[PDB]
Amino acid sequence: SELLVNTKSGKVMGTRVPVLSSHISAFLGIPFAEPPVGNMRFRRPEPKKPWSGVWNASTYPNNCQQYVDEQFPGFSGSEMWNPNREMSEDCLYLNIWVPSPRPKSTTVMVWIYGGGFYSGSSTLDVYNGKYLAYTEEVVLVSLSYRVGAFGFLALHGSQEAPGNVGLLDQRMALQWVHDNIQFFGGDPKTVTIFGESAGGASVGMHILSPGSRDLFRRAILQSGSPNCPWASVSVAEGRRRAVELGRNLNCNLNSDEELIHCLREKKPQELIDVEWNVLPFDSIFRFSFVPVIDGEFFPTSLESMLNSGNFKKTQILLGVNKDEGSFFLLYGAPGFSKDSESKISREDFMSGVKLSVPHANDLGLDAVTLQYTDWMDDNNGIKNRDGLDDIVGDHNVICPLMHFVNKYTKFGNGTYLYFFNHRASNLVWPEWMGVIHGYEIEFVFGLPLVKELNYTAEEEALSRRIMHYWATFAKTGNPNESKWPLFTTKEQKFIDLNTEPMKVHQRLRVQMCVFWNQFLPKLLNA
Amino acid sequence: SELLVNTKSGKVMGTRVPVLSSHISAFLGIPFAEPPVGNMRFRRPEPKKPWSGVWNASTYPNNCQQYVDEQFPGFSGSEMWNPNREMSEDCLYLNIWVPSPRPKSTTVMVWIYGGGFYSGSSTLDVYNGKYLAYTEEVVLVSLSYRVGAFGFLALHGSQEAPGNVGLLDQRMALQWVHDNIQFFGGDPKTVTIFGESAGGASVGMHILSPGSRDLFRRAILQSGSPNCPWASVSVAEGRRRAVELGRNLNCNLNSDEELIHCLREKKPQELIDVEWNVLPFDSIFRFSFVPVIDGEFFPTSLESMLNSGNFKKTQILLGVNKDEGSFFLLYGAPGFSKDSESKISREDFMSGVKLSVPHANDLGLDAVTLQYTDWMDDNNGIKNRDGLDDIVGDHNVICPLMHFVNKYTKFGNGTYLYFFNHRASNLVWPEWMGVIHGYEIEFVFGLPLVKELNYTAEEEALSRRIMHYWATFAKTGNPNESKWPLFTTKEQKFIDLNTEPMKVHQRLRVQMCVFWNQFLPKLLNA
Ligand SMILES: *O[C@](O)(c1cccc([N+](C)(C)C)c1)C(F)(F)F
Ligand SMILES: *O[C@](O)(c1cccc([N+](C)(C)C)c1)C(F)(F)F
Repeated sequence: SELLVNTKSGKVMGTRVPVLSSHISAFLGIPFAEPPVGNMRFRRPEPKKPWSGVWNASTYPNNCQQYVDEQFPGFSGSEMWNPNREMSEDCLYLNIWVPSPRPKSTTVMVWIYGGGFYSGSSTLDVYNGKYLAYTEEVVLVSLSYRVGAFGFLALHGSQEAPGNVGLLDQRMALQWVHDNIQFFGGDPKTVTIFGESAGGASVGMHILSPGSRDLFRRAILQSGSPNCPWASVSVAEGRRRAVELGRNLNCNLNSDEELIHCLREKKPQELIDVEWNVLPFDSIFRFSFVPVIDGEFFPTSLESMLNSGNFKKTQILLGVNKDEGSFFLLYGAPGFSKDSESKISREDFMSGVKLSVPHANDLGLDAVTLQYTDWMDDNNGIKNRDGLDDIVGDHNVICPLMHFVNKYTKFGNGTYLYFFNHRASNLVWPEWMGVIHGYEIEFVFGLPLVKELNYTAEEEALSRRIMHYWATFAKTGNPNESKWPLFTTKEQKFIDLNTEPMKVHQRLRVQMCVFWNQFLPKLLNA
Repeated sequence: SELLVNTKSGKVMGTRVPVLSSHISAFLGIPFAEPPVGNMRFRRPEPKKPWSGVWNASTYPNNCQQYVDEQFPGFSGSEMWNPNREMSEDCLYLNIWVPSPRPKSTTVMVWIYGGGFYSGSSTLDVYNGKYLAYTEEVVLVSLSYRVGAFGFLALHGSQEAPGNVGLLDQRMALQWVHDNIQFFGGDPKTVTIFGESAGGASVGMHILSPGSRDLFRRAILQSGSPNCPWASVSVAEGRRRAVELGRNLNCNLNSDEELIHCLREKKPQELIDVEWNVLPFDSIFRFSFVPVIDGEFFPTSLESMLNSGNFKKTQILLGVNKDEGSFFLLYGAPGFSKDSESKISREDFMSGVKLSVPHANDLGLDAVTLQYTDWMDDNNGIKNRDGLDDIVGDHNVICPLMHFVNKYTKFGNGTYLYFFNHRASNLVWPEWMGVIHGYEIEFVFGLPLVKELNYTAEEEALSRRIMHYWATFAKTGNPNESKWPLFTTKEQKFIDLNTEPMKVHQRLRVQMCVFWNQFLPKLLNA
């Protein structure tokens, strides 16, 4: 029956989920790696030992152990992103939504979620692959990975806790998809990995790491690149933040293995509790345990690789939302509040920019300000609120992406770039926040298709328009069946994505990105 | 008779010059210092020994020895500025245009001409004080000073050739005006010194030098400040450029006096010939023999003085033309030509900016470019032509002036700032050049009043409008009898000066001036 399936690891019993007027089959929580509990914590994942009997794949698996956002309790805007299941170290599971009837072999899309590498869940409402699967006849898969210390603690010298262990979980799920998606109807030759934020930056890491390239065909990255300032740390930094977390729990730091044993004994929440006390600076949009450039997962520095075309050459579809900074400012910058216009004083703006460029020396701070402040209006509540938003977005998402784009277009097999600039009519976040980072996701996964969600018809439209552009690109390497042009180092065309007729622009944030990508760094070495 | 006059130095016989329908009296070429010829070359000026008999003051005196501009022969645009008389070391003379009938005591305006301190003449057509004298019932005086090596050679240690000797000539003429203008009808208590370019920057130097403050009441500075990058050099620099000129003439450089004797023997043109070979860098808008900060004429560095309110506190009227760079680019920058649109390649633009910021290190050059280039149009002939114009103007006239303005408004007794942005209908220079530095002068001196000069009526209007604003300010300390507001460090209001209704703006080139006045210098010390 459509619901019962035989895979190399065993047979799994699925479920038939209703979607819109019809139905679809969902296989939820298929394990793909041995439960990283016990002395296997921090260790790399093992492959799932084959099972006896049918594996009931009808319900969502536990979420990984992580930091829950309590700032705005009851607030949907803040909670849609929170673990909707029992957090547990045994969280390495995978989910698949297959059309009905099940296909012969069709395009597969593996979704990798974001969360600053400190949070994330595959089981959450805005990640329901069903509308996309059903609407575009596609096999949607969502995987899970160890976030935080659990997935990214990095005591390089050791084998008991090397870094990127959580980036390896992504890989091992990609493997299983590769080895078994045929039994579900997917073409293992046409598997597209798409992700957002840390997900989209993870996506770009698999395009880079030699060991992952062969396991997928093409990539979609939304608001994130592996070259982002918050996505990677040196083996060194990873070492220190490792011991810092060590001090915080009163661990014998004298011996790497005694440090590892201590950490391996502490309950999970004890780790999550002080997770943030280890960052080395007062700063916003920066996280604790992130991937390291270890020479294994990454044979070399990312810029070297980017420079020398040392990466999988395929076609990529990458984008960036309009207001990338908001969320981050409203969370860690003094001045921004949910219930107000967050007009900013120049006393706050100055500390805002200190928090955004944590590496900046005085002159660095000085140059950032010269670029972002209106001298015809030194202190303007609004002007500084927005100017700060752009400082965060440009430096943390836009400029790094545009860099990866330009460096990659030279060796890749076709690139498509977009600019999502549309605030959902039903958005629950304050208007000043605008087109918030993370709010295109819902359009991509087709939420506007459900009436009971209160979106305008123009939005149902833009959802179908996007979902297609997406699916169509997965199957083909070109979003086109409008007429989305190709990004080219020469013209640098890109397009807006909103409910208005598709316009084609050029040079996204070129002015500001030469400052961030070329000037600032050159200045900072003096 | 109106024409015969008795002054402390002797009696002078004048002339009656016709002006418009009427007539006026002109006294041309009254000496005010002993002829700086002979071993007095480079020495400071002596006062004119009183004369026997009447001094016939009916014709223009010789012009000082200087560099004649031959680039555009026959071209009016280029020659209106050239010596119209016999150049001669015996050029220390003064001119006075008195109304008819001669007044009791009325406002005096002493005009100090510009020319990068390397050129200038009092006797030239656009400096005819007659229209202004006659129209506003004012006593107009024009003085002369030794330009170039003759007036500014600076071997500090020596008394035989200390610097600023040519700035002392200005002073001694100011003295004579002070001691004798009453016999001509002028109120020695109401004497306004106005100047343009090096003249206007000389004006600001007398506001600064303790020794000059008491000799004049108020100041008008047009396109120049003493704090301009080309207006002053260290005692040191003056020494080296002194010996460089020494090498160039094969002088015994071993002894300061042997160096001075050699120079004092060489004919004048021999000095003018190699005048330019001594500058220490490839650069535009920079001159050879300029005033030095010697501790005498200037008790201290200009910025110290500016900072500590160490300057004559009166009211000043200062301005800046729209296109301040043109002239300089079209003369020393590769790419600009008189007969073409001078669209600039980015290969020329880059050498343009190297020529403008001769002190800039790579990063300096890099920051200047980030600020002045349109990234949405990297190479655009026009864009770069204009962007280069602004680089020159801002860095060489606008920003230094705005700085002096802001620093002075804090201690001064009233400041009025303007922005001349009007291209004369009959302008002979190419249009790209726009509102050229030096082309307001003609409006101030009332040329548009003569029909045979082909100006529009709107221009006759703007000429009378300006001449009044000027005269009225001399007599009162306020240009107002429209409504030109006061410059204030807070509001920073200023107004446009053209044939359209007077508009009041704010913050002239604020954006760019914080880069030039604050950022660039801070960056450059790293
Ligand atoms: O992961 C991001 O895109 C990110 C950070 C924090 C929170 C979210 N979400 C709310 C879950 C979408 C996304 C980051 F860190 F790279 F910006
Ligand atoms: O003296 C200036 O204002 C100047 C320089 C060169 C030529 C002229 N004029 C053509 C005579 C008016 C003016 C300077 F050097 F300060 F910009």
